[PDB]
Amino acid sequence: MQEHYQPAAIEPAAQKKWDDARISNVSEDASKPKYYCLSMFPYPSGKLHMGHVRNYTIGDVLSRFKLLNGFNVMQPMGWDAFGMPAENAAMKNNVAPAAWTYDNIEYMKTQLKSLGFAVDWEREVATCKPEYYRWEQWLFTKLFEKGIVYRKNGTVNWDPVDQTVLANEQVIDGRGWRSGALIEKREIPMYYFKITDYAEELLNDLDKLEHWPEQVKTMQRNWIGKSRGMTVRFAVSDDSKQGLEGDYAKFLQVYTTRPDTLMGATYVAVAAEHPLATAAAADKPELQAFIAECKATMEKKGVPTGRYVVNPLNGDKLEVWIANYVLWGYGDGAVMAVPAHDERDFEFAAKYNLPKKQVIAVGDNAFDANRWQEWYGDKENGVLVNSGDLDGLDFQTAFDAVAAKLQSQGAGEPKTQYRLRDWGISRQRYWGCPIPIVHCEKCGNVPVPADQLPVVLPENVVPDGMGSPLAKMPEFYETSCPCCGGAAKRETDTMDTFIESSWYFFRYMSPKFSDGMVSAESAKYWGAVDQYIGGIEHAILHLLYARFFTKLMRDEGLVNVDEPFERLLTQGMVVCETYYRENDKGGKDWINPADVELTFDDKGRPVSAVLKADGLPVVISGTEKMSKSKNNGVDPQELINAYGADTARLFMMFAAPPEQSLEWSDSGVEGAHRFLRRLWRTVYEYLKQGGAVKAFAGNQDGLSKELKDLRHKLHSTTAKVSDDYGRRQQFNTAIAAVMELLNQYDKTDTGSEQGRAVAQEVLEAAVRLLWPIVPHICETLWSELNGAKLWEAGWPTVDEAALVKSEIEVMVQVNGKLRGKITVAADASKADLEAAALANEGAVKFMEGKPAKKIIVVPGRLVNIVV
Ligand SMILES: Nc1ncnc2c1ncn2[C@@H]1O[C@H](COP(=O)(O)OP(=O)(O)OP(=O)(O)O)[C@@H](O)[C@H]1O
Ligand SMILES: CC(C)C[C@H](N)CO
Ligand SMILES: [Mg+2]
Ligand SMILES: [Mg+2]
Ligand SMILES: [Zn+2]
Repeated sequence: MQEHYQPAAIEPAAQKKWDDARISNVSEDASKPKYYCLSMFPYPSGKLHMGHVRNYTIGDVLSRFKLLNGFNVMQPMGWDAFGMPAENAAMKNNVAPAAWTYDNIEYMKTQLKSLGFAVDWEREVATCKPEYYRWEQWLFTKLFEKGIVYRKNGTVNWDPVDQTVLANEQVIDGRGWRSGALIEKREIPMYYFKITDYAEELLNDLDKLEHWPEQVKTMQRNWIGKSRGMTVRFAVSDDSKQGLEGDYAKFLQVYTTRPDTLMGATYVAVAAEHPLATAAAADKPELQAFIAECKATMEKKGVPTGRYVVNPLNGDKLEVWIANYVLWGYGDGAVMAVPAHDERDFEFAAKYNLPKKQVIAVGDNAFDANRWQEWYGDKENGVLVNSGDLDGLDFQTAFDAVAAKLQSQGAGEPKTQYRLRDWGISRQRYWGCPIPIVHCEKCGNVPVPADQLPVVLPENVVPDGMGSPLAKMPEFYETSCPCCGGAAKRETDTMDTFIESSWYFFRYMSPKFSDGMVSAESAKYWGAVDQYIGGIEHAILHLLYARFFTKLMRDEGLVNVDEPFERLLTQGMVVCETYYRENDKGGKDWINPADVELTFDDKGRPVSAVLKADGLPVVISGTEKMSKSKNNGVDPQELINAYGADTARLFMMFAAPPEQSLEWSDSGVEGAHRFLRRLWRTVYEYLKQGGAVKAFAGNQDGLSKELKDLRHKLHSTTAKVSDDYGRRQQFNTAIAAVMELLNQYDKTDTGSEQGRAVAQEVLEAAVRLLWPIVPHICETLWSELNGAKLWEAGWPTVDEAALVKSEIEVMVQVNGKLRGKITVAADASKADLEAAALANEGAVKFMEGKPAKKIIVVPGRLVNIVV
């Protein structure tokens, strides 16, 4: 063994030994329980940075832990290679998208291999390859023919800077997820996935996810936004049928989410386009004035109609009103009004002097007609009043009673709605999966036959920056219709990158399977992802899509699971300084801190910052998430070349609990390296003074107290590291525990024959406990300590015999008559026995109150309080 810790020697040798052994290349092996641990794969949008090191070291710790415990561990890596992140990076570096993406992939792969992650590289997947994206084109055609995928014109989200439509989930704070530019509305046709068909299932299955952070589930519940409401029909009065447009002559249909207040409806409002407004204007020019004027912030306008509808629950005749807030296209284009318990209704009926009937009571609070209070709208603690046989019911009981009422009369029925909208996936972008549709002017939009898939995206295209490039390539889009054989045009829009991100975890199970998305036998074997690791930014963007896709694929018979990810760890962000300049196109040019010289004030505040290459200023933007797209990352390859990969991994797990934000610091890097030197030095000086021996094991009677205490600390540590990896998933406290063990070891004289045997046991355990975190140095130290393979020695076990404290039971006497019994320490002095003997209730009671006249102490045998 060399004295000095030289990572450039040992890290390549250790990786080659692991590679030759093929311990990460796994099969569908029924003789070992499976463990599928997966980190969210990266966009090829730049170089990986230390934030990725944190993300992928967490996965590697968990994978290597499970490997040492006998699991068949699959930890795959691949490349989220299609769509905006890779294509925008290509254009910003003046590179064609294909050539940029495959070169960036090769660099990212080198970075990850340098870090020694136990990755099955034979399952590597690149989503921009036809052997991958042909299968999402297949699913698309399958879903398109069932109507689960459809094309429709509509009002869509338009990004003027990325020059593409975007899905609702890609609109962040009204800005595009990659551009940060303000989104505009446009009428553009799009292909949609009918995710609202699965809205109930996506919502309710959240209850199954017991090992997901509650925050992710809360945000998906709010994004789905399920509303339980009631359709309610008010029959049109006999006096008000002038204009019989079918059922618009019989009744007026509304929707409401407060049917518990239906007894409180004092009028009804209707849209200017609704037939009620049409009939009540045939002889009303001041009605068509409102109709033309109208045809959440605008203050409400309204006009009475003179037509009347009937409350089905009590028979009250309510006047219909033309309203500015009712929009045809949202449901039946008509609403009811309960001014006493809805703020929007209270203000309208205050402006137009319309009655307000109190119908909900909330405990001690008194009602005030001309003065709204927030308790008027409590949907939790209220109780119904003035409501016939509904009196006394709370919201949830009254909801069901109203439904029973309305249904017996045929005048209503419950109806669910959701804020969730269907998923718009087509993009006016080149670098993405082609949409397998052909437009024939006779047959319509026809899917491409399965036998003709994939539609191969041409790869030698350089986007000019002016709209969809495929729209400009008739060598691509001119074709013949697959049903009639005549002239036709391919769809030139492509699929958003979140199509590929929505099923890659299944493709990893059989990445070379050429007859489907995923082979049946591997899908049955791997089941779901046991452990998933990625940032909280994916809570709605991707994690919702992935669950939807899983359910789509299950219903098509491709997989047999309801959810893709059983456990989810959302690691905290590595954050660091950020800088940029505004460019001529109004967009920021981000600049790496390594290229910035700063100027400070007397207190230490950075006041100025300049680019070192041109001496000209840059903007100090503040600490921020380490981001490829913000050019603020610290490249792991830089740390590896200076300090070793182990130092890089160790710093990221030690600096903070995994969910806590981690500020970058050079001091932390140095502290991690000194610990690795200490571990190297500790093993080196153990072996320099006698060489390895057989590790202590078995019964420890006859060991000195000092060596017993150390074995107690050793097996306590094993117990704690085990709990930290397997139950708590807290890696910093695992490292801290091992440091404490090494601290006690440094203070224990292990020079003796039994001493060296306990030293070997301590060091054999420590390097295994740390192997998931810093596997390179631990593989090298273990092979200097022990001739066997490390991954075959397995996870260290807890010797429970080493945990029993070393005690002793002394008998106490009074007058000589045995009067009690106490336990004390084995190393206890004569006085502590004397103090403990008097603390015995027995001796206290037998001695009465007399002071002791003497106390005879038999060494480790008896105490005689002569009272
Ligand atoms: N600063 C960071 N700290 C921890 N994890 C991070 C950090 N940045 C990214 N990740 C994680 O790395 C994984 C890969 O993400 P991604 O490829 O988007 O990297 P990125 O740095 O965010 O790039 P981009 O800026 O282009 O979005 C994700 O799971 C993401 O949460
Ligand atoms: C699973 C994927 C959506 C992850 C992205 N490539 C990184 O944010
Ligand atoms: Mg369960
Ligand atoms: Mg990102
Ligand atoms: Zn045709």
